[PDB]
Amino acid sequence: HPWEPGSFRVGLIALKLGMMPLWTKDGQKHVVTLLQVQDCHVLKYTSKENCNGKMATLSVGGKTVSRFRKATSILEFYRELGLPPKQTVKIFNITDNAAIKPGTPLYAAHFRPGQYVDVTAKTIGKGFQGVMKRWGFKGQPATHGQTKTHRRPGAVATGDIGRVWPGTKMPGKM
Amino acid sequence: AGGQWRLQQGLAANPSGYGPLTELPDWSYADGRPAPPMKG
Amino acid sequence: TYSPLPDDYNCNVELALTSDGRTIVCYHPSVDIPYEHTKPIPEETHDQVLKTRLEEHLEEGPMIEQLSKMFFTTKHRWYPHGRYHRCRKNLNPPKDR
Amino acid sequence: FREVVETEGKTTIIEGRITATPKESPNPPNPSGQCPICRWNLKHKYNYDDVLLLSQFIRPHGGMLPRKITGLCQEEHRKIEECVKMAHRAGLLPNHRPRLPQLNRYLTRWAPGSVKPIYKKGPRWNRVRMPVGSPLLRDNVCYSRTPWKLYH
Amino acid sequence: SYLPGYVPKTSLSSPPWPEVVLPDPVEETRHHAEVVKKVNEMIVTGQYGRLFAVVHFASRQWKVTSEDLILIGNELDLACGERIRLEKVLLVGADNFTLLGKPLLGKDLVRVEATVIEKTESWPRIIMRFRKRKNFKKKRIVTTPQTVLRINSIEIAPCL
Amino acid sequence: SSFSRAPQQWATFARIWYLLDGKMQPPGKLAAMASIRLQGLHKPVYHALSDCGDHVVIMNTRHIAFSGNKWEQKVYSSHTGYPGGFRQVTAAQLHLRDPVAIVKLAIYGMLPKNLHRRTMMERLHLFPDEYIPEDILKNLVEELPQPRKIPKRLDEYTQEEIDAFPRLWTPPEDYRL
Amino acid sequence: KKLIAEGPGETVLVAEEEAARVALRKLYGFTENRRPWNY
Amino acid sequence: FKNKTVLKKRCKDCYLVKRRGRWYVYCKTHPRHKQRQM
Amino acid sequence: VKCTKARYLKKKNMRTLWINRITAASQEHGLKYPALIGNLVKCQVELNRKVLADLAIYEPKTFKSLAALASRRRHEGFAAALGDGKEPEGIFSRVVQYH
Ligand SMILES: [Mg+2]
Ligand SMILES: [Mg+2]
Ligand SMILES: [Mg+2]
Ligand SMILES: [Zn+2]
Repeated sequence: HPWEPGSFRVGLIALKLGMMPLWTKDGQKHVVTLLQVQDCHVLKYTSKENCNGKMATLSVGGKTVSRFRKATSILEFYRELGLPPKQTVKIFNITDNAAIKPGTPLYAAHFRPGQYVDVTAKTIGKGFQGVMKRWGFKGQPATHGQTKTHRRPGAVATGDIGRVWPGTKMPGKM
Repeated sequence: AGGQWRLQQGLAANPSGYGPLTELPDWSYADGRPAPPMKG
Repeated sequence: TYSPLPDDYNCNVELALTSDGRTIVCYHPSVDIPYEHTKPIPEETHDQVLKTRLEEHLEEGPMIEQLSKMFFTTKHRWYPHGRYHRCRKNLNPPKDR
Repeated sequence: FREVVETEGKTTIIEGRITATPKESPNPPNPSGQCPICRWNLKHKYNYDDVLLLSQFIRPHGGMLPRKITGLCQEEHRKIEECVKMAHRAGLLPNHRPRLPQLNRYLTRWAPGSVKPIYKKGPRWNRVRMPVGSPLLRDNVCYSRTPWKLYH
Repeated sequence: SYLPGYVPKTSLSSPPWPEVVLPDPVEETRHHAEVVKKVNEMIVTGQYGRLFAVVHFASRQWKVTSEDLILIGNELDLACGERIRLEKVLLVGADNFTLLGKPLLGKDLVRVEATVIEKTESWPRIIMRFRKRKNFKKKRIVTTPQTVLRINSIEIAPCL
Repeated sequence: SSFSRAPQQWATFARIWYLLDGKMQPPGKLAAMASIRLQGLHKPVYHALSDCGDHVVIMNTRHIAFSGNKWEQKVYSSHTGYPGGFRQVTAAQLHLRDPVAIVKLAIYGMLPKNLHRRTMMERLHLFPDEYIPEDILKNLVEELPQPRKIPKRLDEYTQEEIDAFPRLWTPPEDYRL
Repeated sequence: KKLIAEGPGETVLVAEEEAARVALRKLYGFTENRRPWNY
Repeated sequence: FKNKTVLKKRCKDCYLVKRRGRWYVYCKTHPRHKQRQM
Repeated sequence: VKCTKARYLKKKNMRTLWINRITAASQEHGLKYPALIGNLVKCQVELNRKVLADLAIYEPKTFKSLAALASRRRHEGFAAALGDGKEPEGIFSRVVQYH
């Protein structure tokens, strides 16, 4: 079916290779990331009734990997579908008119220049880090007699409260 | 319950006070003999 | 014809008094459930299908929440207790009647 | 009653015509009564739900009638005007929706939009209790032993 | 045409509950007589089965039947194995009828018989009184006497 | 009786699926009756330790009405747990967002504050509309009546009632109206 | 079109067999509400 | 505009009414006569 | 001390659950506990709450008869409220005079 107002389109998954520059007609520079798409097959379709959600949903796979390091049920699913495994399988909300059959590859031609997009992905793992470089606190000075208190958070909360408010910024996995 | 009603009728407000519910003997011999009075 | 209560569900009740009026008597024959207020009740080629043996076992959370939904209760009472309570529980309790 | 109509090319004609005037019943239960409530024994025995008589003291758009014409007491007039506000707010009178080019509700003294919400309710001894009904119907006969609780 | 006190039908023009009227006293006396007659005739024929009766005893009430045990928290001065007739009864009930008094039933109508089975001292009950930071600490042990009866039989008289 | 032990015990301590229609009824009253029946006071064998509750179903919770401007001034208030997480919402907005939560919180307040409260509240069932899943409109027993009465509309009042109700006064003819 | 006994039960089979038991008790006269033993 | 517990009509054109839950006093000729009820 | 002090609490708790059972039984038969007890006292039946509860449990027919009695006594009391004297007193409202 053709595009209609308010409709949506299934997304996809890509693989970040790196960054490189670009230049405009005005001589202006724009950094730009490259996103590579190896296989990016469709995996599953659902009805908005089955899902009981606001909108229908599809499933898309990422990269093909070893068929050996998976679960038996997942391998059964991939076999009865016909495609190899995929390490990531993400979900895309979509209208019903845009229903796509499984086993269909998603090439990079879905998008075009002069277009806007959103991208979701996992962040760089810095591990357990300090309150300062996690949240952006000033810390404490170095000289003037600071006794082993340089990168501490300082105070936390008041005295009458007798506790700590949930959602407070303290060190943790970043 | 019903204490004031019993009072205006002429009976004890608490039925355990007096009347046949408490004054009569609560046990007698099966042969028909009268039991001794209760200490109450 | 005056009735104190609807005599159509448990028993047909009537009161009465002695001639002196010192004792009350009640006649309360039970009700007969009408018939009208009732309801009626409700692999071929080869054998060994009679086995019909299927074994599924779930893990803790899913099974406890399943049977809790099936008995209409919470998930808490299903978790096991400790040896303290298990051994404090009286095993041969008294029973009446 | 009279119906007026204003009607032609470059000319217009305004005309008022009499209409069928209904009448009361010929047997007033309580003579020597100057107000209808006293003539019919309806001084403390009406409410919002019994709208049969309320329909008599209203305009088709849903407007209240004047005391000078209706012949009622001041207290009874304010009683019935409040009661008619209650009825309209409950929505029992759909045919009298006034003039043109969501929620169930009942027993509402004041208007819904005007009232501000109580972002805080005080303690037991100075609580902001919610109004219901009106002191006007407080004199209504209460078959129950407890009185009407107007402020929740 | 309308009585002065007449009123139209409204929400509260009349009470909310439904109007009611009591029957005629003569017909009601006839009904009482018929019911008493049939009850007496039936219990004379012997239609009933078990009999559960209420009894005021030891300053409190009980529901009892035949072949049932009962405990009382006092001493009666009755040797074990002895039989007694209980006088006070609030009512008596069978499967199809019941007889209740105003307040209690006549002596001639029923005969409740009970046998003594056991005389004991109650299990040791403890009475401790303690108050706070005033070395007020005190205890006492009590073993109240208690007697066990068994209701052996109940029978009613046709008198009515 | 003359019944067997286990079947008699079962029939006595059995649960029952009650139903009541909340269309133009007050959540307070309907929730009060539902709560008493949930903890099981209605049966003479009530005891807290004995879980003798019964399953309850409310119907048309969306079509309930308060008395007064409660839709506007009644405030359901809750703290999420974070700073500034103190939220207040009128009954009207809370009904728009979840038409069941009103009756739910009503019963949650009516009920005692024991650990059996959650069990009884999950026994209870709620549905804003005249529609029910198969099993849970099949395995029912009885529909108890409503607490209050529905006042009738002028479009509902028949003609004979109207012409029986006497007219009260005679208007003057000379009046626009 | 006349009832002799009713029986409660987990299932319909248990209910009907219990009703049969009740009717048998009623016919043989060993109902729980029978005359006690006379001594 | 100004809020007073007790209201007063300065000029005949001042007219007092009851709007959105409170008493108001409006005068189109003298807008400074506008007066809210606290 | 808690074993001592729990005795009167036992008394009160049992009285409360008795009265609650009785209120429930009356309300499912169509009556309320206050009127029920008042009517029974007026009709001269001294059935304490524990036996009332046991009766309502084990023989609902007799409890239904008691509820009918109480309701009839309520209606007789209403007729008396209409006319205290100048009328024949209720048949069940009649009382026994002892001496
Ligand atoms: Mg620094
Ligand atoms: Mg140092
Ligand atoms: Mg340093
Ligand atoms: Zn002005």
